[PDB]
Amino acid sequence: GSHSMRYFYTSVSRPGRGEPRFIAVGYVDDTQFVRFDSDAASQRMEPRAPWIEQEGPEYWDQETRNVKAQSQTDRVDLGTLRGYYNQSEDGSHTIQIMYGCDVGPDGRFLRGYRQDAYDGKDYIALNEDLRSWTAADMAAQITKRKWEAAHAAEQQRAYLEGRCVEWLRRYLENGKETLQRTDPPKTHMTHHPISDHEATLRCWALGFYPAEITLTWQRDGEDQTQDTELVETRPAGDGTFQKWAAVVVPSGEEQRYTCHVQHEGLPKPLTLRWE
Amino acid sequence: MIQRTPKIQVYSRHPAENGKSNFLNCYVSGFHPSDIEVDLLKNGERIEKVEHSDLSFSKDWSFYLLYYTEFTPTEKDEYACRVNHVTLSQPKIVKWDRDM
Amino acid sequence: AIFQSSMTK
Repeated sequence: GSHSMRYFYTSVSRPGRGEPRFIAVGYVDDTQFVRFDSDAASQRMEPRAPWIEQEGPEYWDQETRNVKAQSQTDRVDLGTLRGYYNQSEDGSHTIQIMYGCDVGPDGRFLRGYRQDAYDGKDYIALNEDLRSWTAADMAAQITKRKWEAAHAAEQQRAYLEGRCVEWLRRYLENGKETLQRTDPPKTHMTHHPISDHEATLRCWALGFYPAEITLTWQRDGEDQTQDTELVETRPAGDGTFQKWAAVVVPSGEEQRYTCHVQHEGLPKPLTLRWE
Repeated sequence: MIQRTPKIQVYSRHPAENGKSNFLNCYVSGFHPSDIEVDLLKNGERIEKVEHSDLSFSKDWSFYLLYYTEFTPTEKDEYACRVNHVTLSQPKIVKWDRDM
Repeated sequence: AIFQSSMTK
């Protein structure tokens, strides 16, 4: 169904420790396909997925060229914001930039966005309409007035609705075997006595893709969202994902509690329960 | 100057099985600033060869990283993740509970 | 691929 391409830029000043570190990473939905590391030896946008490697030399010359320029801009930006906030050249600060486009089943532009942050906090974001900006504070306001006069939103827009989707469609096609598949979650359940009086039921879900998924526990057809442990969805590392949800129940009710798996990768929701 | 502690999760890629090669994982996320020391441990000691994923972040701006190294389980061996962050009074040690 | 017109702040 829906698809997206997102890029993430992180710059961290390092007073005394030399010039700032600039790291970049490209994601097509839940798959990273490229990266750039101002510290590495290559100094080239590098591939991080099989399907993207097939792009030719001029693609990589272009990405490295455009990424270098992007890091130079964030390097000056780093010293500029230090001033806007009257900080010393002693601490290390960070600038984060994330932007991308979303397309629906027919690969037609759906949503587009761009947001920048300073020291983990919002700085300036492009509005939903892709025509104006939203500044977080007075320092960000300086940048806003300028970007509005320099027509920055228009360049961002022409890209989000244009090349951004153009490349997402080409990526979704050149790497179908990875990007368009849907790996359903291989379920399973475990029980661990806590005591002769209580025990823990853990609902597993490994090797699934995309990451989107929902594990929920129920009391005879009643969901219990406040006595159940649930961890953050995590990367197995092979490209797939995993997750589990737990619950603590009396020594006699392990047939009153059902766990439901839901993932676009499986025709019908699962209703696991111990035995 | 926003400071956020990292959530740590220690687990294997594939279901644990003695003798059968696998990968040890340490998934740290939700922290800020970016700096972070992470080591994977084999019986209190530190596993030399450990690769990590490229620095990225979620929408709330917090960073997340994945560390991993090849390993083959054994009924006897104790594996764990050691994370250090400016947000920690000291190193946080999470031991790998396979079954779980 | 990536955007090539980011302006200084």
